[PDB]
Amino acid sequence: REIVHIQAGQCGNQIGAKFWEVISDEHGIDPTGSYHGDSDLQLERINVYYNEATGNKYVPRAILVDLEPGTMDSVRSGPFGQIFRPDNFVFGQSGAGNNWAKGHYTEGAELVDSVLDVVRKESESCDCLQGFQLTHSLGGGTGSGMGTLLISKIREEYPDRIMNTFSVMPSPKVSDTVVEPYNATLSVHQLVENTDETYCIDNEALYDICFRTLKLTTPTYGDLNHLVSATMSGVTTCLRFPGQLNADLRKLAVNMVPFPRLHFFMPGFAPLTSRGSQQYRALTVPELTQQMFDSKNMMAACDPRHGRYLTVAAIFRGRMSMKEVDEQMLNVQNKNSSYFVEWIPNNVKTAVCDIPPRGLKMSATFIGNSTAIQELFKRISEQFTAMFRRKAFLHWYTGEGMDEMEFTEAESNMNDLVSEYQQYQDA
Amino acid sequence: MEVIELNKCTSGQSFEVILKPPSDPSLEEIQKKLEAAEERRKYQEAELLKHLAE
Amino acid sequence: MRECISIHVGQAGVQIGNACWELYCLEHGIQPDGQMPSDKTIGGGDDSFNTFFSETGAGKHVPRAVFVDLEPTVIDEVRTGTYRQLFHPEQLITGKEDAANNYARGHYTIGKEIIDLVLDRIRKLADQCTGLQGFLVFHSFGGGTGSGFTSLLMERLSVDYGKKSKLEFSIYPAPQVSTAVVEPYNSILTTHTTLEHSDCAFMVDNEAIYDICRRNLDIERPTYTNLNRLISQIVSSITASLRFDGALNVDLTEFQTNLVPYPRIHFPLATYAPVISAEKAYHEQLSVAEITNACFEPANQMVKCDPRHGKYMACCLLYRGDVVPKDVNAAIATIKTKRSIQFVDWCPTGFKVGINYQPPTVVPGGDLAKVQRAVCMLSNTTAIAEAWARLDHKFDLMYAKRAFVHWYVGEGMEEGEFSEAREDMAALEKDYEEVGV
Amino acid sequence: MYTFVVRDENSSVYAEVSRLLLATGQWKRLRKDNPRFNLMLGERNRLPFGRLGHEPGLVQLVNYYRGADKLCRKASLVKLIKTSPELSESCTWFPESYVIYPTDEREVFLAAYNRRREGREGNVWIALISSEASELLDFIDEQGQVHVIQKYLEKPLLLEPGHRKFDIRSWVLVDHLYNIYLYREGVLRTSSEPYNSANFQDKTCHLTNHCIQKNYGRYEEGNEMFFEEFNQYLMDALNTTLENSILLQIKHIIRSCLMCIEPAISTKHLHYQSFQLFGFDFMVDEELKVWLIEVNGAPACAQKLYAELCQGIVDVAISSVFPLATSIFIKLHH
Ligand SMILES: Nc1nc2c(ncn2[C@@H]2O[C@H](COP(=O)(O)OP(=O)(O)OP(=O)(O)O)[C@@H](O)[C@H]2O)c(=O)[nH]1
Ligand SMILES: Nc1ncnc2c1ncn2[C@@H]1O[C@H](COP(=O)(O)OP(=O)(O)CP(=O)(O)O)[C@@H](O)[C@H]1O
Ligand SMILES: Nc1nc2c(ncn2[C@@H]2O[C@H](COP(=O)(O)OP(=O)(O)O)[C@@H](O)[C@H]2O)c(=O)[nH]1
Ligand SMILES: COc1ccc2[nH]c(C(=O)c3ccccc3)cc2c1
Ligand SMILES: [Mg+2]
Ligand SMILES: [Mg+2]
Ligand SMILES: [Mg+2]
Repeated sequence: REIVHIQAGQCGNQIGAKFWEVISDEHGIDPTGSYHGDSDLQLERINVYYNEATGNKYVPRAILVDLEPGTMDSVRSGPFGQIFRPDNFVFGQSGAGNNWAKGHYTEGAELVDSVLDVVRKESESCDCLQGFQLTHSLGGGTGSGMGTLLISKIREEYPDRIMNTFSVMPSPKVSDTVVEPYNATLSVHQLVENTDETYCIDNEALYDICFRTLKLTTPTYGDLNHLVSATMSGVTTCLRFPGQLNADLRKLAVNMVPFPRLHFFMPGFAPLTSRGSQQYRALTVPELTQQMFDSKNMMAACDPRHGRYLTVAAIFRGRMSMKEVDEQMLNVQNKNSSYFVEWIPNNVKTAVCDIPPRGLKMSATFIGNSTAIQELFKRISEQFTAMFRRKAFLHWYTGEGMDEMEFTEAESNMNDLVSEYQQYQDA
Repeated sequence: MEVIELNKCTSGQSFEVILKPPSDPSLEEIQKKLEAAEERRKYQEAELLKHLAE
Repeated sequence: MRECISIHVGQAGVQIGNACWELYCLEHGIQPDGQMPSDKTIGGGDDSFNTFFSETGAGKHVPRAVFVDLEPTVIDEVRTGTYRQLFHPEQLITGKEDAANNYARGHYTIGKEIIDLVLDRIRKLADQCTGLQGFLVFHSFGGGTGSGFTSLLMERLSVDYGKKSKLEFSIYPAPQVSTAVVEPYNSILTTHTTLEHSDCAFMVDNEAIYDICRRNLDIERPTYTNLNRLISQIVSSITASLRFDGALNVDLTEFQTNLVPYPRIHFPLATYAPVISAEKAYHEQLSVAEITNACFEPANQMVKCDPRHGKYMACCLLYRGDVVPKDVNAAIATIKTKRSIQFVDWCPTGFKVGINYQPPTVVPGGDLAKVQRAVCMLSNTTAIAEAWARLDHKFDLMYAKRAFVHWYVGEGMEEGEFSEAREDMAALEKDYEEVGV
Repeated sequence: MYTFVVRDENSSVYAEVSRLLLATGQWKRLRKDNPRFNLMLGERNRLPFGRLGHEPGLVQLVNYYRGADKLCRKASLVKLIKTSPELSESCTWFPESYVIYPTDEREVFLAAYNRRREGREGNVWIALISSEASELLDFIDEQGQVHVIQKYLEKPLLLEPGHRKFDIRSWVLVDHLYNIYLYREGVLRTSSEPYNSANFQDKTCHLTNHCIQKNYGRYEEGNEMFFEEFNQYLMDALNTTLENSILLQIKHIIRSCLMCIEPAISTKHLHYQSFQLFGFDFMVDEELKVWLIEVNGAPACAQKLYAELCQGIVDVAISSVFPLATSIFIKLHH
C-alpha cells in the first residue's frame, strides 16, 4: 500500500526534506539511498514511502514542488538531497509572492500539469496506491495556493484515493506577511472539502513550545521544524512499521473522522526536546502519557479542556511495558471522561512500535480529533475579518482575477466549520 | 438420573442423561442489491467530478 | 462419510484457521507435508477424519478448507508458513486492499469483485465431495472483511447450497484487542444479514479469551497467537465429533438438532475447562467433577454472562481424556443441587454427553499444559443475549449522532440498512426475553 | 480517584450516599450514561446488569443484586419459600400464604380455609382483610393484578399504653463478599389508635404503614419507636429484652432468607460485583413469636438513622472495594 508524498512551497519542502531525512535514518537508509540497518523491521513496510530501484537502492516516493527554485536548490544541496529522484523536482521561476491567488489561479496553474505528470508516473508504479500526503504552509502562496490546487486536481484523477495533509498554520508570532490570514482562510476552505485528513501544525504552538517549554529565547524555523519532523515521524510510524493496527491512510480516516468535514487533527508529542540537547534520563510510561495529553505538548495552539475529544490515537515508541501503557491510557480515559464524547465508545486507541526515534529510547505521539480545534480557525477568522472589513491588501488578489465574493465564501465555510465543531462539543 | 441411548466405541462413548421431563433471497435479488449500491457509488462520484468540473 | 468445508474469512478467520488446522494435524498425526502414516488406505477412504481432509494419490492429506482475505499479508504467511505444503494455492485467495474496517466496503464495494471467484474455488472442493453436509465459517464481527464479505458469502451459499448446513465461529468485538472504533456497526450489520443464513453460530468474545489467558495462563498481554491457540482448542472440542468415531454430533444437522430448537436463537454458549499454564511447575490434575463444575463458572465461558439469570434450551457436554459416564453422572447430580440450572418449560432438563478417550492435544511449545481430562460445554442459554445488549447499546450511542455513517453510505450502502439491522437485533433481543423470563 | 453514577433520583438513601461520596473529595459523579464508572447507583427497574463488568481497567460495582427480586416480591417470596428445601412448607416463621391468580394455588387455599372454617380456628386472611374467602376472591379479580392471600395474625403483640399494633423494620446490607450486615438500629412503625378484633376493615388500626397513619405523634414522635424505648418497654412490661424475645428470630429469618438465594445472586466469581440494602418487615404475636411479612429491595430509612446508615453503606460496601487514602453493623455469621 504505497503512499505518494508531495511537498509544495518553501515551508512544505523544508519540513518535507526534514521528514525524509528523519525516517530515512529510522529505516537505515543513507543519503546514497543504500540500506545499512541492523533490523529487518525497518524494511518490512519500507515500500509504503520508498521505491525499490537499481542496485536495490531505495528512492523516496516524493514529489518536490515550488514556484521558485530557491528552496528546492537548498534541498538538493542538503544532507539527504541526492536521495530524491531528480525528475521529481518540478519548479517554476516567478514565485508566488505569498499570494494564494498566484499559486491557485495564475502562476501555479501554469505549472500544475507538470506536477501531475510526475504524480501519475509515480502512481503507475504503485502495486496498490492507498493515498497521498502533502506537506505545505497555508500562509504563503505556493504551498497554500498551488498546494490546494494540486489537491483539487489529484482528487479529480484519484477520487477513490485518500488525501492527507500536513498543513502549517500561520501565526503573528511567526509571520512573513500580513496577508497570511487571507491565504489561510482560502486554503482551509479547500481542505475542508478535498482532504480526508489534515494534521494541523500551528506555528503559534510551535513557537510557544520553543519559547515557553524549551526555553529557546528566539526560535528559528529550524527549531520549529525539529518539532514538525518529530511529529511527522510519529504520526507515520504506524504506516511505516508493522503493527497490530494494520494501519493505512484509509483506516485512519474511518476511525478518526466521525463526520467528513471534521477531519482536522491536533498532533502532540512527548518528550518535547530541543536540537542538540540530548536526554540522559528516559521518561517513565506515566510521564509519557501525562505529557502527550498536556496542552503544552500539542502542535496546535488549542486548549483541549475547552472542547471534547471525538477520537484519539496514541502511538508509543520504544521498548516498554505494554501493560503499563494500557494501564496509563485506560487511566487517562477514566480520570477525565468528561473531555471524551460518550457517544463514541472506546474512541481512544493505542499502538506500539519497538523502534524508537533517534535520540530517544522511548516516545509518545498524539493524534486527537478535538472540538477544541475550532479555537485555531476562530483565531484565523478574527485576523481575517480585521483586514477584510476594510478590504485591506485585497488588491493583491483582485489583481490576479479574484473577486471579493470568493473571500466571503471562504470565510463563511470556515465559520461553519467552527459552529460544526461547537455542535458536538455540546452533545 | 435416567441414562439413555448409550453408545460405546473404541474412541470413546456417548449418551444422554435426563434429570426431569418437560412441562431465502434469490440470486438476482442479491445481484440487484449489490448493483443498486454500485450505482449509488457512481452517482456520488459523478456529483463530485461534476462539482470539480465547476 | 460426509464431508465438511471450512471457510476462513478475514484476518481473524485466517489466523484462527491456522491455529485450528495446525491442531487438527497433531490430533490426526498428520505431518506438515500432509503425510499421514496411520492412514493405510492410500489415496482415499471414507474415515471420520476424511470429513476435514481429502486425499491425493501421492498420499497427501489436504484440508477441505479455503482461506479468503481482501488483503494479502495475513494469508501470505500461510503461503510461506510451516504448513505451506499442506494447502493448495487455489485454496488461498487474496485481494489487494482490505475493507478498511468497513462492512459496506467489504460487502458491497470489494465483495462484489471477488465473490464469484471465491464461490468458484469453493465449488472446486464441493465437487470432490461424495456427500457434502455443509460449511464451517470462521470470521470476525469487527473486521470489514470478516463482517462485510462474510455476510455476502453466507447469502450466496444459501443459494448455491440450499440443502447444506452452515455453522459459524465468530469473534465478538472487544476493546482490549479492537482494531476499529466502528466494530459495533460491523457486528450488527453482519449479524442481521447472516442471521437467516446461519444454522448455528459459536460466538467467542475476545474479552473472555483475553482474560482467560491472563487469569489462567499468566500471560499479561495475550497476543493473537495466545488467543487463537486457546480458541483452536474450543473449536477442536466442538468439531471432534465430526473428525472422530462417535454417536453424538456426527453431522452438522445434529448441531442444530441438539443445540438449536428455535432457528433464530442459534448462538450456543461455549464453556471450556480446564485451562492450565504450561509454565506451571506443579499442577494437581482436576477430576471429572471439578472440570464439569467449572463449566458453570462465568470466568470460563467464551462469552462473559450469567446463565443463572436465564434459561437453557439445550446443553451438550463434550469430554476429552480419562472420563467415564459414571463420573459424569455423579458430577451432574452434585452440580444440580448446588447451582441454578433452569430449563425452559418446553424442554427436558438433561445433558447430551460425548466422550473421547483421547485427551486434548497441546501444541508443542504452546501455553497450555497437558491434561488428563478436559471438557467443553455447549449450552444454548438466553443469558448470551447480554452480549447482544452490550453491542446494541454501543451501536445506539454512535448511530444517535450518525457518527461514521458517512463512510458506509460512501460505499453505496443506504442509511436505512443501519436501522433495519438494528431493528432485527431489537427483535432478537426480545425473542431472548420471551424465552428467558 | 474513583467515579460513580446516579440512575435513581427518587431514592432518598443513596441520595445521601452520593452526597457523602462527593464530600470525601475522592469520588466524582459522572453523567447517567457515562459507562466509565467504578460505582453504579442504578435504577429500580430494568437495571442493565448485562453491561456491567465489561470496562477494561475498571472494577465495577452496583448497589443491587440481580435476582434479588425473587425475595422482594410478594408472589415470588411465597413461591421461593414453598419450593426451597432450606425453607419449604413447614417454615415456622412465615405466615400461611397462597399465590392466587385472578380471572395458581387457589384450590389448595380453599382446602386450608375450609379445614380452619370447620375447626373454629382463627380464619381471617389478607391480600384486604376479611374472614370470608368469597368476599375478596372477588377483590383480587376486580383490580386485575396478581395478589397473595396470607393468614392474618389475629392475636398480635399490642403495645401499652394504647393497646396498639406494630410491625418491625430491619435494615440489612449485603456486601460484595455476601457478608450479611444487620443494622443495629431498627424502628417500630406502630399504630396510634387501639387495635380491636371485631371491626376489621377500618384500616387505621390494622395496617401500620407510615403512609396510612399520616392520633398521630401521641405516644412517640412520628409513630416511630426505636429499639432503646421498645427494649425498655419489654423489660418493664414482659421481663425480657429485645435481643432475646425478638431479635434472635429476626437475625435468623434474615440469614435464612439470604443464604437460601446466595448461589443464585452471588457475585463472588462474576465480572462485576454487587451489594444491596434490604428492608425486612417483621410481625410479633402476643407470644413474642416473630413472623416475616415481606422484604423490600429498595427501602427508605428513618430520618434519625439516615446519616449513620448511609455512612455505614459507604464504609463496608463501597470503601471496602474502593479504599480511600465500634461498627454499627451486626455481622450475621454463616
Ligand atoms: N481472537 C482473535 N481475534 C482477532 C484476530 N485477528 C483479528 N481479530 C479481531 O478481529 C477484529 C477486526 O477484524 P479483522 O479480522 O482484523 O479484519 P478483517 O476481517 O481482515 O477485515 P479488514 O481488515 O477491515 O478488511 C478485531 O476486533 C480483532 O480483535 C485473531 O487472530 N484472533
Ligand atoms: N399476615 C398478616 N397479619 C397481620 N398483619 C399483616 C399481615 N400482613 C401484612 N400485615 C400488615 O400489613 C401492613 C404492611 O403490608 P406490606 O408490608 O405488604 O406493605 P408494604 O411493604 O407495601 C409497606 P412498606 O414498603 O413500608 O413495607 C403492615 O401494617 C402489616 O402489619
Ligand atoms: N514551520 C515552518 N513554517 C514555515 C517555514 N517557512 C515558511 N513557513 C510559514 O509559511 C508561511 C509562509 O509560507 P511559505 O512556505 O514561505 O510560502 P510559499 O513558499 O510560497 O508556499 C508563513 O506563515 C510561515 O510561518 C518553515 O520552514 N517552517
Ligand atoms: C480512534 O480509534 C482508532 C481506531 C483505529 C485506528 N486506526 C488508525 C490508523 O490506521 C493510523 C494510521 C496512521 C497513524 C496512526 C494510526 C487510527 C485509529 C484510531
Ligand atoms: Mg517564505
Ligand atoms: Mg484485515
Ligand atoms: Mg486414507
